[PDB]
Amino acid sequence: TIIFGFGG
Repeated sequence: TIIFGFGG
C-alpha cells in the first residue's frame, strides 16, 4: 500500500 508501514 501507499500507507506508511503497510506492505502492498
